[PDB]
Amino acid sequence: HWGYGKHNGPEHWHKDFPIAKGERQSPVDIDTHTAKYDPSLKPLSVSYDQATSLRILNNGHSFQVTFDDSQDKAVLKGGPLDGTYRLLQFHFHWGSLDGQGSEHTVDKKKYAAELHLVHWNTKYGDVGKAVQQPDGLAVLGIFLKVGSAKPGLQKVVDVLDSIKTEGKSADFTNFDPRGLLPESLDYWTYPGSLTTPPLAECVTWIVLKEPISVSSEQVLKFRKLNFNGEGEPEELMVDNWRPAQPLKNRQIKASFK
Ligand SMILES: C[C@]12CC[C@H]3[C@@H](CC=C4C[C@@H](OS(N)(=O)=O)CC[C@@]43C)[C@@H]1CC[C@@H]2C=O
Ligand SMILES: [Zn+2]
Repeated sequence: HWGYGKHNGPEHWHKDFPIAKGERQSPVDIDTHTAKYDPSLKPLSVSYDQATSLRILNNGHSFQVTFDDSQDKAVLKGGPLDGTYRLLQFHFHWGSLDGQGSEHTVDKKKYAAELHLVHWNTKYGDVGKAVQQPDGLAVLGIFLKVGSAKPGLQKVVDVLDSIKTEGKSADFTNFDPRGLLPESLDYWTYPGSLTTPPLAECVTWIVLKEPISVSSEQVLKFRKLNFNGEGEPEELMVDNWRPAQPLKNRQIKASFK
């Protein structure tokens, strides 16, 4: 029922999910001059060498690549985190044009798109339990700008024609998400939420300062996806981003000076 349109979009979500107006909602604008350098923050540990991708899916709000999270094969640790977070899936948010698409903004700057790698805390045993906990999830956010192609993204772009409409899925084995990472793991971090329903306040956000560059041809392929099911009027899958929410009583911390 919820979506990104005039009648069902982010301004409507609070009616089915009242936590939409809560104290720790995401995304937010990252004010770079107000974010505090925290020399206590550790380097982020990204261990994706044994990642096992399974499927790529159009879920009617994005597309996601899903991983085997039944063992510690692809894990996020350190940075602001206590303990071990398993990679469940990655997905993107993007715009109708290059000047919008990111969920987080930097000094009010919007990027063409934003990549989210979703991880859950192994101390809670499964992701359904983890979303009920204030430290249940860690989402690694990476900005996309349009320029040079990202070679590591091309395998994803080339299969999108096979999952054009909602619920369509395909085999997507042996995909290496290390090919989506920028050089630097310098980050901002703050306590927040899922950015779609159910908007659960379970997320430690880790947003990388360095964007990756993707080509216009790569992002054009995102914009050919459809929100609609096969045979329905349909409706290009574009502008699937929630706008920045009030920071309220929260501090954004920087890992870097
Ligand atoms: C599957 C669930 C509902 C959907 C939840 C998932 C946890 C995290 C994300 C990531 C989020 O996007 S974002 N932008 O916040 O990272 C989109 C929603 C989604 C897929 C839940 C785990 C349990 C729950 C129902 O069984
Ligand atoms: Zn997301």
